[PDB]
Amino acid sequence: LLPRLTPILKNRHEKVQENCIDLVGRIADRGAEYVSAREWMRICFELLELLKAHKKAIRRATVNTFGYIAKAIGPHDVLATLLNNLKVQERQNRVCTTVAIAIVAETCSPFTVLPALMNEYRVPELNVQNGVLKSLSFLFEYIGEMGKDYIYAVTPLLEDALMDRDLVHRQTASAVVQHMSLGVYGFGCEDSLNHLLNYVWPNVFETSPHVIQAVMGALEGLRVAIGPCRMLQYCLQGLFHPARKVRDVYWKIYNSIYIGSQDALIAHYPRIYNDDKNTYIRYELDYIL
Amino acid sequence: IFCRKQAGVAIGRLCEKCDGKCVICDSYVRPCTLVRICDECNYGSYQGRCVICGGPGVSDAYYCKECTIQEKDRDGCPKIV
Amino acid sequence: AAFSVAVCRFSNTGEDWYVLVGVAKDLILNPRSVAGGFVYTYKLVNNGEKLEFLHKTPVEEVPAAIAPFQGRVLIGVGKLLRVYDLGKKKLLRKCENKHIANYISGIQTIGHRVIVSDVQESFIWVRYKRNENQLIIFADDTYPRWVTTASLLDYDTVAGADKFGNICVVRLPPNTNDEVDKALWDRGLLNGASQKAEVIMNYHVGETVLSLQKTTLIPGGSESLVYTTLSGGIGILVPFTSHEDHDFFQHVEMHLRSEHPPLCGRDHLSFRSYYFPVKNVIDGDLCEQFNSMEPNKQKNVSEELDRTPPEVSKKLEDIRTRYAF
Amino acid sequence: WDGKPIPYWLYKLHGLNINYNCEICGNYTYRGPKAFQRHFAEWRHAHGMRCLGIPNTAHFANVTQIEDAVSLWAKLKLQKASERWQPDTEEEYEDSS
Amino acid sequence: NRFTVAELKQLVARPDVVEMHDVTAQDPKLLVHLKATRNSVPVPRHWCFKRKYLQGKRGIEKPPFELPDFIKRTGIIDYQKLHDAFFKWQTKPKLTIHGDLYYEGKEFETRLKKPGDLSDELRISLGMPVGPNAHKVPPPWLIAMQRYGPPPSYPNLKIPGLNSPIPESCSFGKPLYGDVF
Amino acid sequence: DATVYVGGLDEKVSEPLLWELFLQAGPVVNTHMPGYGFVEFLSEEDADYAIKIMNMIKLYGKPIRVNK
Amino acid sequence: NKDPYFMKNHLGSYECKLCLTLHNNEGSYLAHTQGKKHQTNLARRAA
Amino acid sequence: AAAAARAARAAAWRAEQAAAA
Amino acid sequence: MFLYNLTLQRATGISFAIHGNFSGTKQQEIVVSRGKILELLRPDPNTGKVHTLLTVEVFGVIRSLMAFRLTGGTKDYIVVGSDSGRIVILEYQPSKNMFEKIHQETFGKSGCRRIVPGQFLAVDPKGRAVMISAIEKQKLVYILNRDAAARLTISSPLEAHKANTLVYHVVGVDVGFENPMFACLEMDYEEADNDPTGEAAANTQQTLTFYELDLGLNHVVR
Amino acid sequence: SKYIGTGHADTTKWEWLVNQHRDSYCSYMGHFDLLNYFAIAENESKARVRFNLMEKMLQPCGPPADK
RNA sequence: GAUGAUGUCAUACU
RNA sequence: UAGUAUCUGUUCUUAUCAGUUUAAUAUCUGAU
Ligand SMILES: *C[C@]1(O)C[C@@](C)(OC)O[C@H](/C=C/C(C)=C/C[C@@H]2O[C@H](C)[C@H](NC(=O)/C=C\[C@H](C)OC(C)=O)C[C@@H]2C)[C@H]1O
Ligand SMILES: [Zn+2]
Ligand SMILES: [Zn+2]
Ligand SMILES: [Zn+2]
Ligand SMILES: [Zn+2]
Ligand SMILES: [Zn+2]
Repeated sequence: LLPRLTPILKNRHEKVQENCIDLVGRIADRGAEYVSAREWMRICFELLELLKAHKKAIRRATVNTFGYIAKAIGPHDVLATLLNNLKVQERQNRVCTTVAIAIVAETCSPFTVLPALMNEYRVPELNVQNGVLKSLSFLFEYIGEMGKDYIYAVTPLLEDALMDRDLVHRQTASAVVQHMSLGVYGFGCEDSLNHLLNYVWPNVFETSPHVIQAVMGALEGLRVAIGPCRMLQYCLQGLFHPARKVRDVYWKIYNSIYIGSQDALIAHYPRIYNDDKNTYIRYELDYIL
Repeated sequence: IFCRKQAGVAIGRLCEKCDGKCVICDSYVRPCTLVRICDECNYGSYQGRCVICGGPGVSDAYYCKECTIQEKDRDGCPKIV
Repeated sequence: AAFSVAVCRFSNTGEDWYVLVGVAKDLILNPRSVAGGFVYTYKLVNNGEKLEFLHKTPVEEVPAAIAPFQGRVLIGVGKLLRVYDLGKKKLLRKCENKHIANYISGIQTIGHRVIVSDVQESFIWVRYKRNENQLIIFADDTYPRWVTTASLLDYDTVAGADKFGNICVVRLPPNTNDEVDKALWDRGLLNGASQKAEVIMNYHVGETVLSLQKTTLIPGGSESLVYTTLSGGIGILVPFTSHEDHDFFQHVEMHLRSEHPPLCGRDHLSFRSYYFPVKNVIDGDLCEQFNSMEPNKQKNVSEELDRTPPEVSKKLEDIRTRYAF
Repeated sequence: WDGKPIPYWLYKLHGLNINYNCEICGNYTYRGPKAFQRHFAEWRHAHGMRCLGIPNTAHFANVTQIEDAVSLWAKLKLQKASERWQPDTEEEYEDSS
Repeated sequence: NRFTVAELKQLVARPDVVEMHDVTAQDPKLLVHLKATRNSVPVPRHWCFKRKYLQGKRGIEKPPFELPDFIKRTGIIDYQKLHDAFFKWQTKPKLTIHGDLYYEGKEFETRLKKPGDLSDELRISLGMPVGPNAHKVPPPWLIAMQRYGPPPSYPNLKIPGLNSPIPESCSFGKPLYGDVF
Repeated sequence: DATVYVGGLDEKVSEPLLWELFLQAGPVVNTHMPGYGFVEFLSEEDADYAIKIMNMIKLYGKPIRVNK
Repeated sequence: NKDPYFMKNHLGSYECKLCLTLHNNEGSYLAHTQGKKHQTNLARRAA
Repeated sequence: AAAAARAARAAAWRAEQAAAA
Repeated sequence: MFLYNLTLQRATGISFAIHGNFSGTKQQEIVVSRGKILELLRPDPNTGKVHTLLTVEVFGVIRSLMAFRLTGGTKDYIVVGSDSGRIVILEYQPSKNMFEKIHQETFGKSGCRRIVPGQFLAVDPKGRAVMISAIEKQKLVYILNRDAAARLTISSPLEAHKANTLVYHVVGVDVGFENPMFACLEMDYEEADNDPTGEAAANTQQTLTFYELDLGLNHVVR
Repeated sequence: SKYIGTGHADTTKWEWLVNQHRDSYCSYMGHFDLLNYFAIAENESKARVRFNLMEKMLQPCGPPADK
């Protein structure tokens, strides 16, 4: 039945595509015994391109079916093919490959993906490292809460990437930090994110718009995950810094924190003493029964 | 580039090209909260149109899970002008 | 205006129980302008049934926290942490520390360590040596918390509350050298001590907590952290005894966050992460709404847990009955 | 200007056109702000603070005048003696009941 | 209108955090007071630099990537070994406190660094064999630590021949609440 | 001088090796490798004790001439 | 080449430790070698 | 190569998934 | 160390209390706000006792609470302004003994903020319109009506905003069957912000403001 | 920028702390238990406390400074 | 030990 | 397609103050 279904995947009509992909997915879910691994790899290769379809139903079916196949067959061979694709593409379908890696991580277990993914990161070709970082960013954004047991595992690579000389690395690593912090929000990963915050913070004076944009997105995700009090603690020194550029940056960050966390900041403002003209002490909070 | 007026009872829509996309952050992962738009952006011939391109709407627009976590669904009508 | 009270013995005096009452003199709250302070001492005569006025030691600030300490007493006079000993006509200041930031509101004591609550800053750990009579600050926590009260769990872990309606639990990390001892060259990490206390729990109650206690309400159960709130409510915090129970209740709380949203439209996760993010607690106020939820929604929630809704209700009642009720 | 003459853009970029005088270094003139903040931990300012009886901690960085340095040292020593708890405890100074 | 840095250090109660540029702010007293706030991590230094915070880290070569030891122990075909690596040997890496930012020379600075016993390579460079002996495994600097008494900066360490016995020197020298199980 | 300059130590001896060698006499607050080296300890008396102790330490035929 | 200053970093480019410089390919490094900076740095290292 | 051991790797993955469940 | 939170006794202090026919019958019931807990109480007319019919933990600060009844209707709905940034209209179902979220209109960010409304709440006595309002700058009017199926329809919020203005208290005006009017006490703090002499704060007098709402013209006029 | 209480590189200390105090007062009037605490400290009704905080909203830090 | 700024270069990546 | 980055080349009196501006330089404008 299945080899007969294999040539139908290149049909251009969305109904045939959706139905055949769903059929292949159910076959891979509950009856993959009777099909060899090579045929499933062929199906995966044909399926990879359909992740960028305009119709959301075919994309959803493709995600489900790729997940079923990845759950059915081992992770190693399909993951090896995907990492090979990741290194040899450097084009638009690389993000397709990135989505497929995330699907494998969400459907199968991520401890079957992270070792091989990080060992491939040691090759010094740079563009492969940017691909690994983008794959990690989308992987964490896609798996969400499931990533809570893998923050420590990817913490050293992120330390390396956030301090690397290449600024594209900093931007994509900040994207990883944002997706991570938003995915593990409320599950006790405050210390690892605080550590990564110490590497994300010094890039707030970067001039490239896509980079400072990624930094601000990382800072907003970190405001959600670690809390506004820590972000305000990082902010208070430069709010009235002599340099106007420092004041611009830090007041932008303060504006983001304040818009996101106005009522919480009440508990986090520093003690500002009175002077000879004005009263700056919030005396009500100094009441003790 | 965002309208950012006070949203009302009108439900934002997406076209067939962007079905499932988050209007704030462009992510396709985990839609969460239904999009509401201002009344002016849904008035007259504008009803049911895509909140990104103004073309025909075929599905309901959603904020992604990350945007609702960061309360980016409370900033006003996200119709792009 | 009395603001603190304690009962203690003394080393120079015999088995008499002394009641020390801290009193602010002519304190105006807004703006804050205190005219001094006093500490009354009473001998608690007639077997805990009568107070006799023995003496009254004047102090400069409000003695807002009085605590017994190794046969002597600890008084928080404003931002001053004073080890006092009972004298004949007054109280003898035997030691003093003044590295406390703003204003002492509470003093805890277990072993040699003294845990001091600031009115705005967090808990400060003080190592007291009986030799050399020194109150050496060796640890603190890196969050401004308007702490109402504190409590002790063991030698390393301190629970505490907030003026805004939060409960935090902080713990000293392992292998911290407590035998620390010029002051100009030596500096802390960030305007404090060289060692910092990590937070291992944070949870927004929503109603301001003014009392915490590690007790056991029913005999034969197990110890738990009881808090009482200013809105009239009493709650409890229960440690998890296994990984599988924690995983199950985590999944139950995750499902009841989505399939049973709160009535006012507030996100429950963001409500419990109001001032500081939620950490290492599972809110059973939402998990106990599983029994009041609709039965089709009950089995729809419980089918992902691979358990019947009677089994989920049995586990929810078992975590309430194996601890205090 | 070391050995061969430095380029004039290097001269303007480092800030060597602006000179700072330190009285603690015997009215020494330092060219460039980075070298001026570099000399405060160096041996010359350390010896100048040794001649003034000042331990030369980080409190006295960016301090040039002699009178300002000794006034800062007096204030710092006063607040350090206030912060330190000298053994001035009381032991029954009114021996009556 | 601007006062001097010495005048600002005189007026404020925290003259340690006052820099040269702090007098040029719109409100210098509020600036030094906010720098005297407790848990505020320092502003990154490269606001005053001119090299974009990492463009100087060029010539010092680095290893390409180090792996965590639990993953490295897998030889990266048995996925149970990988489950054990990610769930039974997954040690927490050395994290940092919130007050410790990053700069150019942070990687190459070695403040992370055990008194009374040097390393095996350090003892080999000092001409000392590694072992439990009390004749050559203590350093030659410990000979002065026996002659002139123990060093005052290590009071809890007992020197062999001065504060520790020679045959006893084999290296030349509350329960938690709420825990699971 | 709270920082002791150790001359006679070649560049083959590592800065962590020098920090570990001076670490026995006391906790080295700072280290610098200029040929020679510099080690700044917590206290001046600890630095003087380290200079008196490690002066006879002829590490690989090189004495650590430590002076304030 | 055989010079110790030329190296391949962890990033796929080529780096001259003598000049603290990054070059995309071999031709950029050889054009840098004929430049003023590399000649002056070799003259400084000649002493 | 990997193609000869692909069936063995798939069998090992199925055995691991049976043992994990 | 992982913990688990429980509530042995809920909060018992009362922030707000309203009365009306929330069960739809002839007897009147009280809705009280215990802070983060909304309770429905039944004062018995015979024995004189008070029975707590329902307690619901709403997991948020209830900053305002006011009940309204539509024209000709026999049931009272509960309008809840909270720290969620949403205005929630609830109806008590006596059959299931629970509160049903009839309406939940999102207008602002979450938290007790200075300009996101929820602190102040007003209804029209005929139940035609409600007005949620913050302390500062921001008043929203929701016009409420019915369809043919006797349900509740809430309109889009009509902005009656006025920057640099403090709201002391808002309430509806029983004008009758005319255009619904809302009464506010307002302070104009803009003159005292830019006056360093301090004389403006001594002369910043309060304003009683009547905001009329024309239902046909669909806008709010001062 | 249109949200009251936000700031910029030219924000003065007086305006920043006035924003802080007004935000704090509105937060007290929102959070029932904060106002409860404040009404237990003094011996005033909750309505009186609300009135006092509202009167404080006009100039919570006093008149501003020149320049 | 402080490497910035610019273009006629020339070379790489989007 | 037109944006960025990296090499090469250039990078402005070892003669003095004031003003705009700058965190400070730098730049620009006048006088010796
Ligand atoms: C509104 C638009 O911006 C208009 C237009 C013309 O913009 C250029 O077209 C946009 C559509 C872009 C599409 C469809 C891009 C394809 C992308 O493919 C990559 C691989 C990503 N794929 C996924 O994330 C796939 C699956 C996910 C995990 O699951 C689901 C259910 O989505 C993202 C894009 C789809 C249009 O938006
Ligand atoms: Zn709009
Ligand atoms: Zn569209
Ligand atoms: Zn989004
Ligand atoms: Zn000097
Ligand atoms: Zn070179």
